[PDB]
Amino acid sequence: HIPLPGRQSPDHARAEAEQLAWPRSLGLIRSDAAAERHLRGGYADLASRFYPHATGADLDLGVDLMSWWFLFDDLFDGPRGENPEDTKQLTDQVAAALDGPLPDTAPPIAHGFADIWRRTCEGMTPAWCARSARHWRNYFDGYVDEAESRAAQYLAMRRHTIGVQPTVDLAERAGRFEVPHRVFDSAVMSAMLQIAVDVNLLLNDIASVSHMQNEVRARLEQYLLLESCLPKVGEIYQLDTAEREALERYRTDAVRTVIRGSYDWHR
Ligand SMILES: C/C(=C\CC/C(C)=C/COP(=O)(O)OP(=O)(O)O)CCC=C(CF)CF
Repeated sequence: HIPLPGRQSPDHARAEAEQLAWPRSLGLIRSDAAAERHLRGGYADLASRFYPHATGADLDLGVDLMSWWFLFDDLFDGPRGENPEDTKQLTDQVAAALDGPLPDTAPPIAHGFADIWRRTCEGMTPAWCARSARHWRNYFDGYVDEAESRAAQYLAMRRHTIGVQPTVDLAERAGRFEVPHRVFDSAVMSAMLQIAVDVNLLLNDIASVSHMQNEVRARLEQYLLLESCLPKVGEIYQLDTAEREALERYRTDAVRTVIRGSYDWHR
């Protein structure tokens, strides 16, 4: 039960046909078998549903983030994912791209992230990049915390490793807009983003138990309640005409798409 319209970028065919060129050029995919395994994931299709408002190079950046993220998560399914020290050793080299240029000795997965992070920040305000860099560190730090494992207790850990916030951040960059920063920090928007995080991880774990389906139903109903409060929220923070349009873009092209896009991709 998701009362949100399914949407997909009109440039999804070209983005899916060219998805392999970027990971091959950064050494993330080096064999024809690895390429076919990547195409079987449908990651470009997922990006076209997360970012239906993006075409061309903007959508290609969304495809690359999906390609990089699943290539990154697969590097921890072996013995390294069980040892938290080796997990932090790799995430530190990736997260170092948020602090400055990476040394040439960095693994290819690190140079890949740096290329994505460089394109994510172009054209965005300095305060937006600092906030988005902060969101990545929260994911990497939560990735190390989850590695230190070798109902409410699992939510506090999975809410950072589900990666919804860095996905939503790219929708702003892909749409070339920024939600008003004081509205992002609002209690209403935080509750909406918390719903988008909780629903995404509940749907991903589906891969006595009907209690989870009703939890998704309840949070989606609460999400609609919070959406109706946004007009009054815009007045509380004294939004102008352009800021209200950016807030509307953020609601439809970033938060709504990250909830509906994951459902249509899993199904
Ligand atoms: C919100 C996003 C995707 C929808 C939810 C998903 C697939 C989250 C991924 O959770 P995982 O712990 O990596 O398990 P999985 O590899 O899917 O078996 C984009 C982030 C992509 C990731 C890929 F790993 C985040 F981990």
